[PDB]
Amino acid sequence: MLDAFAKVVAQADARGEFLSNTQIDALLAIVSEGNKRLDVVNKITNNASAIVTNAARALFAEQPQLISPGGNAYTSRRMAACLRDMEIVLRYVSYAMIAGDASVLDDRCLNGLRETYQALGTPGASVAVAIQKMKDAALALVNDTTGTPAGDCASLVAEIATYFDRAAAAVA
Amino acid sequence: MLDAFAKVVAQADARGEFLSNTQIDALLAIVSEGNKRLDVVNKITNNASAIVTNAARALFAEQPQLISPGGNAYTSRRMAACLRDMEIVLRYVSYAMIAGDASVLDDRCLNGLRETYQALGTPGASVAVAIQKMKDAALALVNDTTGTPAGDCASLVAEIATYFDRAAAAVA
Amino acid sequence: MLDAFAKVVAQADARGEFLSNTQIDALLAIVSEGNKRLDVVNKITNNASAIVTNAARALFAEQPQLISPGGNAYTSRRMAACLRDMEIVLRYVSYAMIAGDASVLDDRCLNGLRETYQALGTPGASVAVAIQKMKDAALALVNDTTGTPAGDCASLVAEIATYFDRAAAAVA
Amino acid sequence: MLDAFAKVVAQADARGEFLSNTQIDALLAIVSEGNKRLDVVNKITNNASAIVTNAARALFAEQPQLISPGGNAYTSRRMAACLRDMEIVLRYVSYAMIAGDASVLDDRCLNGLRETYQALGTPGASVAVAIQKMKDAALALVNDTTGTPAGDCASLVAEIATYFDRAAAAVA
Amino acid sequence: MLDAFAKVVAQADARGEFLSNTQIDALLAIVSEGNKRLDVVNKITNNASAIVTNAARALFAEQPQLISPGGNAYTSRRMAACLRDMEIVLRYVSYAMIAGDASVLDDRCLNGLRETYQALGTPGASVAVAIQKMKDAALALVNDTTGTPAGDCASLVAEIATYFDRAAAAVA
Amino acid sequence: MLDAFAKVVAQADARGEFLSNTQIDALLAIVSEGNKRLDVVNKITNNASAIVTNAARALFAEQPQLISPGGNAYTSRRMAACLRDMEIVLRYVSYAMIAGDASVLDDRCLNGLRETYQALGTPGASVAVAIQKMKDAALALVNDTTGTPAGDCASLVAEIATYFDRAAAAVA
Amino acid sequence: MKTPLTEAIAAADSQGRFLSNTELQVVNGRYNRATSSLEAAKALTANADRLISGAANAVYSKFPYTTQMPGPNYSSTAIGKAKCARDIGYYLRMVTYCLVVGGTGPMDDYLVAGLEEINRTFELSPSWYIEALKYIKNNHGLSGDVANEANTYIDYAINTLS
Amino acid sequence: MKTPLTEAIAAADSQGRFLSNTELQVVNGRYNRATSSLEAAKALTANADRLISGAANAVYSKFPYTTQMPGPNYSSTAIGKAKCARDIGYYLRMVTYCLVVGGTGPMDDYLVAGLEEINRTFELSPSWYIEALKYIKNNHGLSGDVANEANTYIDYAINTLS
Amino acid sequence: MKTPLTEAIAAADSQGRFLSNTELQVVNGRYNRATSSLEAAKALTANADRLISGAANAVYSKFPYTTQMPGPNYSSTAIGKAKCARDIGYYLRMVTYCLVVGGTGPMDDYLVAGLEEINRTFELSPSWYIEALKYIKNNHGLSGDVANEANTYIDYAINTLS
Amino acid sequence: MKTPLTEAIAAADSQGRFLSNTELQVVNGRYNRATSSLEAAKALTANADRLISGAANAVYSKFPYTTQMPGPNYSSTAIGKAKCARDIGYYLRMVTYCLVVGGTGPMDDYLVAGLEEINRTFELSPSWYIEALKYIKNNHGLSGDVANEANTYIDYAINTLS
Amino acid sequence: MKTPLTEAIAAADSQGRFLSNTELQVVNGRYNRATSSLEAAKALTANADRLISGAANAVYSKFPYTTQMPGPNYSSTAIGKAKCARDIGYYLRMVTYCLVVGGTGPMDDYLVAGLEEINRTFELSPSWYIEALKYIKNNHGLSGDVANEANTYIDYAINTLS
Amino acid sequence: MKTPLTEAIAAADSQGRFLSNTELQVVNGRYNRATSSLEAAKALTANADRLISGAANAVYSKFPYTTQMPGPNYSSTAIGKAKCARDIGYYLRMVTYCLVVGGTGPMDDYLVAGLEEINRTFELSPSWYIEALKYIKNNHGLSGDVANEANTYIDYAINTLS
Ligand SMILES: *[C@@H](C)[C@H]1/C(=C/C2=NC(=C\c3[nH]c(C[C@H]4NC(=O)C(C=C)=C4C)c(C)c3CCC(=O)O)/C(CCC(=O)O)=C2C)NC(=O)[C@@H]1C
Repeated sequence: MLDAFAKVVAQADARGEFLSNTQIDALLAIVSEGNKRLDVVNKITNNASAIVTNAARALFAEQPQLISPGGNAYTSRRMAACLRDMEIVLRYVSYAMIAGDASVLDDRCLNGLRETYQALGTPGASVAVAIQKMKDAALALVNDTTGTPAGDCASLVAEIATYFDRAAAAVA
Repeated sequence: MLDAFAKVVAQADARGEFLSNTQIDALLAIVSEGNKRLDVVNKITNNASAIVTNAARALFAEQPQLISPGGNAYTSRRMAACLRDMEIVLRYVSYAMIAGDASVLDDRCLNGLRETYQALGTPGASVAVAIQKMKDAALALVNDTTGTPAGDCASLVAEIATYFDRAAAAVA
Repeated sequence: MLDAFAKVVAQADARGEFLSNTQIDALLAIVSEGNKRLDVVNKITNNASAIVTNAARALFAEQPQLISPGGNAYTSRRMAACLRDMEIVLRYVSYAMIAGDASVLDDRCLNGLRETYQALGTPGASVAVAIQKMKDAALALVNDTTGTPAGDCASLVAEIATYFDRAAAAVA
Repeated sequence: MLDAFAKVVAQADARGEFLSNTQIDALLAIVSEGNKRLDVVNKITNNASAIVTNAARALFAEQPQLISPGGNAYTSRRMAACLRDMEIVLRYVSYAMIAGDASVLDDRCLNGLRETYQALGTPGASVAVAIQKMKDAALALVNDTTGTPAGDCASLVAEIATYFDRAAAAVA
Repeated sequence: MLDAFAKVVAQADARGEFLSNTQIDALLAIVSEGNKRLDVVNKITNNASAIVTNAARALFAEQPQLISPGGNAYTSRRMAACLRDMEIVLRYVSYAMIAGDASVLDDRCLNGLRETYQALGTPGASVAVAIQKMKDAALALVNDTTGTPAGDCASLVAEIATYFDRAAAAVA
Repeated sequence: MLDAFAKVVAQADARGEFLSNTQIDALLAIVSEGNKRLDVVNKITNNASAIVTNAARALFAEQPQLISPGGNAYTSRRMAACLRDMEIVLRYVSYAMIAGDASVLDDRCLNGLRETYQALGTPGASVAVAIQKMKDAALALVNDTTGTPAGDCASLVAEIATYFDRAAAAVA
Repeated sequence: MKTPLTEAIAAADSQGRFLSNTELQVVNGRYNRATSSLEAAKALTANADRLISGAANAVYSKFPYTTQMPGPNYSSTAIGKAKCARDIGYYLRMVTYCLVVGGTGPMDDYLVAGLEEINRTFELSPSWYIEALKYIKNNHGLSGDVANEANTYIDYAINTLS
Repeated sequence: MKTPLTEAIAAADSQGRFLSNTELQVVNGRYNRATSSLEAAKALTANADRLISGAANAVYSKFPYTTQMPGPNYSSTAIGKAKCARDIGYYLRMVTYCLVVGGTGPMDDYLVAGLEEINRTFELSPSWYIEALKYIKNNHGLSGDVANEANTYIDYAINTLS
Repeated sequence: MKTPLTEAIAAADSQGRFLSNTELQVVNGRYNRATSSLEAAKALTANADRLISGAANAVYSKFPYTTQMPGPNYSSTAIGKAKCARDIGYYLRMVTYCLVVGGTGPMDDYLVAGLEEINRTFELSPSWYIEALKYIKNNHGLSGDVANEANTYIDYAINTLS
Repeated sequence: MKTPLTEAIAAADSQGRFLSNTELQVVNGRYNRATSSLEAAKALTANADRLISGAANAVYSKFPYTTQMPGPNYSSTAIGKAKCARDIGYYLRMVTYCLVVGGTGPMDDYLVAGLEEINRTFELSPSWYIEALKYIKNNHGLSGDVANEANTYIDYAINTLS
Repeated sequence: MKTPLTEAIAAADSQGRFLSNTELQVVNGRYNRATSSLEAAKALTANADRLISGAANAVYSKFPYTTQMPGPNYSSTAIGKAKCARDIGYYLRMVTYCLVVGGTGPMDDYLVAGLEEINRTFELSPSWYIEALKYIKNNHGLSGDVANEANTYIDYAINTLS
Repeated sequence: MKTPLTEAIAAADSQGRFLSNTELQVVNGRYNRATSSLEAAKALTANADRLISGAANAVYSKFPYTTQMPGPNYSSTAIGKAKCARDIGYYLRMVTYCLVVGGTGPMDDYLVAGLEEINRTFELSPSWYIEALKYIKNNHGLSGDVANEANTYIDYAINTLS
């Protein structure tokens, strides 16, 4: 795992270079938004159970097939595993959002998900619907104000919208 | 691992169905033949060493190339491994007979046994003759009376015969 | 693992044969040059750090791209892994020399080295230069008098040269 | 672990004696009371959570110092550990009743339980009241009819009463 | 492990009490000297090899019997174990300084050190001289200006001095 | 574990001394008897099963109590453990005899035997009788000639008689 | 799935041995009790809808707020009422399955594993379902040892929830 | 328990090393937020009874059956109402403890470990306590980052109850 | 010692659980077969000396060399004959013990564990003892399922030796 | 590599947990210091060649033999000299990377791991490099906490070499 | 297989090191005894049939029942006598193999592993083969250390059979 | 410590076995060499002070700075000089112990284990000690295999320092 700062450094080492003033200046900008970033992540961290249950309820309302006898979310063991994977994808998007880099998402989580759900018989497209719903919820809450100075978090919302799609595309 | 009863329950749950009266009366028939099946496996279980060694002697008498220098049952380690396998097969057949279902046979034994022998250079066909021998020996014994009540066990004998052929087929 | 004496034993046993007197005269010949073999191995065993470091310095003087930033021997972790591999090879060549047989070498060291270097991005070609350098250094040391009686070791250096060439060739 | 039958066999072997007819007729009596003992443990086994929680409520209602701040069952970890132990005791008593012998009780539970509580600072006497409560609750339940045939279970009730006192005594 | 803030919390919880404002004003005071505390620990963390080696050379100049053949610091294994212990102590004193509390020190490092040195034959007295030497070196370094703003650290050096004295006294 | 050579060396290191000509000369004498020593040990190694069975048979002929129902060598598990300990004491006397030092006997074997047999209820004096019988057997065979040059092994017999008594005294 | 036959095979197999007379005596114990067990499954199946509907209505009379409070996890909705009835039907089904195989295995595999997490997550109360099982227990109609059998598994369910 | 300072010491100690500038930066983050955290803790202690009594009547107004329904585990008795307010007081007190050590350590150690077990055992509903916690969020009167601090631990408790 | 009751307790205990209806059905299977088992133990005990003496004499007729060859491990000595009779009495005793507890446990604990090592060491042949058990099997006199029981353990013994 | 942020992610991820307020405080402490760190890195990068030349000159002044003793591992050659100044540049470049990420991670990954072996095998003395790091420390021209950040990582390198 | 040379290589390789003078002294011990060992191997190969046929008739004279008693596992048949002499030939051939590699490696690998199992399974007695081995000791005609070498491995086989 | 003999005992003991002919050959190879080894040790001990003085003089000739550079770890002092000659005596004394036991065990136990740490921390260069061992090698006055034994252990010490 790499964050936004170590990624630049590993590229410079491979070239044998000290970082440029441009690069240094670009990293100072991430540090300037640091407080907004910590608020985005605390909003997700603070509403995490609500975000996967509400997004799971929405999914089973749309695709009832999943929960009928024989469906892939049928039986308590299978439902508990589906909610768990929803929460895992939320954690790794949190992680990617604190680091400012997609690395932890890709290597520690999406590596093999398409294949695993396929071998298992889990419907990849439904997993992608669950992630889309969690994305919608999570961007909504990141914009709520109360205990937070008002301002513009537009870029951090575009950035966290990217991490949710990365994850939604790795399942099919 | 599934026994006869569990295989049906499993099928009914994937359809969200209760078991029908037909299905219930059918599992009442197996409980009726309980005593006999217990005698059947008791007869194998009590003659186990005799079934393996006598069947082994016959195999080496018919295929003496197995025990010649350089043969696959030559040296004490290889002969011991060969007597061990015949016993493993006789064990899983005893289990499949008690369960009343071929699942333990296929799951915990017959799986991959072809490259287990193919990579090793072990003649699948000789392994197949061993199982044939053990089948002949065990069908004979299941019909001996003395300490058990006489009646018709033709049903159960066709059942052990299938389980033996199942094993014999998987290695070839 | 097989030495020279066990290889013959193993070939005879598959044929169910006792060793013949010519086969025994050939093993008596090995036992005859044993003190010279012991001296060969002790000169490697006593100069091992010099042989690896001096053959490494010549490799990096010849191929300086290896140590430029981004080169496969750049950073301390990779320089240390490289010196360690050169030593794993020099160890296994000394073992095969004591054994009078290459099986130790093939089986432990050489098995899949091409696949590993290939996968890691290491130049198999550069590794081959490193082995050839260790071969020249080691052949020169095996023939130095001081502490040892003057005589003819021509047969033994043709034999370590073959083991060194076997290692050089299995990396690509 | 010994059951009633094994304890006798064990005694007879240390004397190299076969079991006498008296000893045989005595173990035939236990087989006669089989059905009842199976009902006895089934009644405990099916009311297990109720016996532990109701008995626990009563203990804390009589000794409210256990749940006050700084009390030994205050915080969720300590309360959970206390409900767990009552259940462990009820479990080993259920086992001692099925075995018909106190050995599993003494071996796998009651051993060392005094410094397990003494070093911890846990009141042995409060643990003793819990077991008393669980005994009262379980003797009551063993006598309820509905789905079991009416008859005399006084014998078995004196037996569970001893096993409970055994446990209660060992901790104090 | 407990720091200063958790010790108070832990004492209050046993009393079922919320912290009082004086207790809160005392913790606000710690947080006030935090940058100075961080500077104290960083001067140890940055000079640790110098502090251990220079305090070791003074110990062996004072007690040369330690390094004579047969002395408890003679041979490389024992000299290395001795320098390692001096460093385990200097680490745990820096941890207790960050924690503002000695529990880390007592529990991990100090627990049974007398029993261990006593059992091994190590002079607890000589270990105490080694700690006292590390205390003088470290107190002098904590008060050096360069890289850090001039001010009063008298309270912090009275506090590391106490941790150093606690380690010196628990070895005998 | 120490042999006769390392024992002298560890004492010299503790004094910081090079070994004396006396010490060197004394160790040359052990090397001169080396071939006789290897014959003594090969005689034990060659007759090891006979030495514990014959010595075990003699013991149960003398102390029949051991094998009656309830005795400490009664049941196949207990007899197998008694023969095993006989063989273990023979192995460690072998080891002590090759090394020329009692060290391996004392630390790897007799350390706790008195205590173990006591806690277990194994009769220490009978174990001592078993060792005496194995001693008698083993000194007898060490003096047999056939495949051995005739000479005097008087000192090696006195030395191996000491190792047997060390072991016989550590059980009571 | 753990049944008496499967537990006997798994133990013997774990020790690399053929089954013993002990395991044969235990499979005999299943075959002996099974007749009671299939009678009980058969009756409970035949009265499934009566028992489900009545059990649902028992919960709503004991806990009327679930009929009145707004939101997806209550019975104040057509969907909520359907899902509640569905869930009680799941418990009765898994109980008939346990009766057919002689062990809690079907219920454990299909329903106990994961339950705690789904009832926390959807805020469903164990007390609601305990009320349902107590009702089924009190009026399946069975007697003697067929009642003995059905109640051991219905009480197992209540202990999973308590 | 686990605090930002003992975690830095545990991470370094496991690796057998002196604390690094990474761990010193970490402790500085804690000293930087701590003034917001102890001020939030003062206002919450000062209004402790108002928040406990208000939160408990918020639960009784949202779930009135807990004051009407008979039994040891509801607020229908004087005792029951006293235990319910006592439990809400535990959540508020553990929250002030988390604010002064700057980690969830005390709540995890004193309240969360074992909680699912005692709640299922005594049939206490997580939903009741989520109402209590929401009430104390809504009227502790804090603002800015003082509110942000107290709400982060209050929300942590709601996610433990899901 | 492994009996049906002890195996049921050890499994439930291994999973930290109370016994299930499965384990109760298995202890019922033991209690049901036990009557046959105690009849068989009782008869075999009463005919112990006839069966031991006759079994000893069966071995010596089948393997006459054991009566004629010199040395301690044969029957050509008063002591040798006593020990041989003793050993066959040990097998019959452990078989009556297995019948009383419903499992091979007594025989396994007391006789199978260690056997291979003692028969190698004392050069005793398994074939001698197999001959003895075959004789006891062929004339204990039992019938139907009491014979079924005694023969399952006498054949267990032969399989331990084959 | 380990930075404060990846270390925070790894701690929560090993517990299967989201970051808590503890880690957010942690990361905040890094954003606080990071302004001093990047400034230290700018001035250190801008004076890189002067600090490398002067540092090399300083070890040749403290250790004159280094330029007169023959052999590949001394600065007696023009290649000896280019390799020595190159290695001093590595120490300075890795220190600016530590500054940029706020952890010793890049110097640990790219330089400390494996350093003992290469210095042993090529007969390079740690003392020579300690003299170069001291020179940089003593004259990089920084003040206050920008200096304090530079100095912490140059002191870390000295302690790795002892 | 295991030989003095492959053991030295395995001990060094496990420790990740070059062979030491301890291992070179070890291999020299083997080169020093080897001339006695290969000469003993020549005389034993040259007289292989005499030793195999003589040893088998030594067994038939000591245990005459093996030639009289009916069944597949005795020497009463032409085949049986051929298998018995074949088995004795295996012990003699494995002994020559142990003499040329200077370790029990071949006998352990080709004959000892599995031996107790096949001997119990096919009811072959260890005592028969101890007689065969004693006969070949008694008349191989070797003397001095040539005899010492061959007898050490012949005696090893007797102790494997106990 | 490891000597050929303790290594042979440990190998058999880890397999629960008596020594075989393999180990006896092993130990014989040690008795064969041991005459050269003890002779090497006698002449090395008798010329100890001459070899220590000359060796110290030889590193001060190859490294003149060692006697002029100020500080506790150089030979610039009279104590610096006594400590240096003492350490060279340790290397010679440990080499005679390796000679006496036939293994590198005593030098491994008493000198190599922990050497990297003390040389790092006290800033002692391996090169200085390699120059001293070379001097002893070059002029101890031995011939043939007595020389070959001395040289093998002095070369082992050089390879430990690289
Ligand atoms: C005795 C220990 C010292 C001493 C220390 C002082 N340090 C003071 C201020 C100060 N120290 C730090 C550095 C520290 N904070 C960090 O976050 C880190 C690690 C990530 C470190 C190592 C800070 C940031 C400051 C700067 C304050 C400013 O912006 O000017 C200081 C002033 C008092 C105070 O602020 O606590 C003193 C007295 N002074 C001495 O004379 C000795 C040697």
